[PDB]
Amino acid sequence: GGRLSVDASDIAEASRDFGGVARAEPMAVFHPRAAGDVAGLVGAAFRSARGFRVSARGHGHSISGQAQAAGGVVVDMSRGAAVARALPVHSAALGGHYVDVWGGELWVDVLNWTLSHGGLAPRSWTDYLYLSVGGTLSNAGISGQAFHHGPQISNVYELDVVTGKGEVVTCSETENPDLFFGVLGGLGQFGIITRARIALERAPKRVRWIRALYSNFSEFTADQERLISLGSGGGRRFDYVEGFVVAAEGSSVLYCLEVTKNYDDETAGSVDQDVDTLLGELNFLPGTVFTTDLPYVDFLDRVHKAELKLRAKGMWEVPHPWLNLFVPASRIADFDRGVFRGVLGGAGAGGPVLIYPMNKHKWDPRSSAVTPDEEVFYLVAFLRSALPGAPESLEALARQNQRILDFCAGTGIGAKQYLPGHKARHEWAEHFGAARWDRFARLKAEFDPRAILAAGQGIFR
Ligand SMILES: *Cc1cc2c(cc1C)nc1c(=O)[nH]c(=O)nc-1n2C[C@H](O)[C@H](O)[C@H](O)COP(=O)(O)OP(=O)(O)OC[C@H]1O[C@@H](n2cnc3c(N)ncnc32)[C@H](O)[C@@H]1O
Ligand SMILES: NC(=O)c1ccc(OC(F)(F)F)cc1NC(=O)Nc1cc(Cl)cc(Cl)c1
Repeated sequence: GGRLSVDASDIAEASRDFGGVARAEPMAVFHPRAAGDVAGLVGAAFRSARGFRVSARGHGHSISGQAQAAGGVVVDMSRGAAVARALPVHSAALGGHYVDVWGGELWVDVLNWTLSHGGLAPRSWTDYLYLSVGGTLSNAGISGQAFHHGPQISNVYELDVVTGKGEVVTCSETENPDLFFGVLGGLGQFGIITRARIALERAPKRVRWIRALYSNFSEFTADQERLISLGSGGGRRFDYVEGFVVAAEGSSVLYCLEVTKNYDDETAGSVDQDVDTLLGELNFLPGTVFTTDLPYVDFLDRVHKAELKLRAKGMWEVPHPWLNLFVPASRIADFDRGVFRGVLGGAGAGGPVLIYPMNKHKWDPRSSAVTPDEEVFYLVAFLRSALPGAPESLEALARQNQRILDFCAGTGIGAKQYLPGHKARHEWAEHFGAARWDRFARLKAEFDPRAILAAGQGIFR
């Protein structure tokens, strides 16, 4: 059903990622038509003498070759129009809607499909929609909704997985749960997601998108932490909570609180009051509230608009040495002094520095995802890009990232890397901890004994 390609453009694409650093080339690119084709190719790798590497590629948004299969085969999971798509379904047993999507589908295409078929949409997002479903579900998938709905791995009912033995398995909390929870946040280690059954809600029509400035980090974090505790026994709450660190030019640094209030035709009459009520309880700098009103799709697609402006300036295809950390809330204050003011004090081509807290209880502890041992933790995202055609810019950013990691290590901050870029066995053991490493290695022994899948992650050999 599927086809092997040796087209130089296909090989070049499969040999690179958004990070722009790791460049391991495969022998060929496989374009599947359906799940059985993926099963066939993985089956052949498993049965082969050498046991060649097989990695699925979503949209290639990896930072450090996580989707590369050195001298093996990259499965181009991007099918898209040609194949039939499942319509959203309502279930009286689940008390809501779901949709079956191909593992290679992009979230932007999923959104467009569910909106045009019942005005439905997933409840938990990423900031960027040009990512595959299989790709984000292999990590966590987080944005401003995760504090309330949990990550995208907490909003999936079932999967079809092609294991490292080329077997197709349907799994959920009730059927083959070890494979289901193993795959979720599993870094592609136990199989290729060919189908994901995504939870849906009735989509809002519009968004009231707010930004407010803070000079005091203690007031900023206290407000972020109070906002993510809202929504217990009904109660007024924002639908999205993010934040970012800003340089004063163009205190020494400012913190931007970013919130949204989702609304439709029924709630349009109470949106202005709900926003004013929630904002009154906050301690942002007076006269720094910036408001926008726009369609739900336009809000969710905001980062794609930033991308088009970057492509127009030749600033998109540059190295992206992006570092993502999960920081226990008990150590966030020290993080500001030492990193935002310390390491970063005094940015290459520039880029955002995201910061926002999440609730651990919205993350299922049975999944493979690694979070800090604290109820409240922050994502701290260093999304700074190198200058185009300037290798020294990438080196300076890489030294800054190592200084941030050294700062966390040296002060005993129990931070965990999100999209971990570890490569040494002792680094992976430390990342997971004894209990989780033991569950991870056992799942690997069972579902990918020859370590065929997602070898670019550099965990097993
Ligand atoms: C580039 C980027 C990434 C990004 C983002 C914005 C941009 C500009 N915003 C994010 C956000 O707000 N929140 C978040 O949680 N992540 C965000 N990211 C990072 C993104 O999630 C990751 O890059 C992730 O890898 C998904 O991207 P993509 O779909 O392109 O996947 P990949 O890089 O090719 O593959 C990643 C790993 O997973 C394995 N893989 C790929 N597809 C599958 C399937 N179907 N089944 C199993 N494993 C799969 C790859 O082999 C690799 O190990
Ligand atoms: N405001 C944003 O949100 C954003 C803006 C610009 C942008 O720069 C780009 F235009 F170049 F794309 C990227 C953004 N956001 C993310 O990229 N978010 C993210 C990325 C990873 Cl790798 C992990 C996690 Cl958790 C979040």
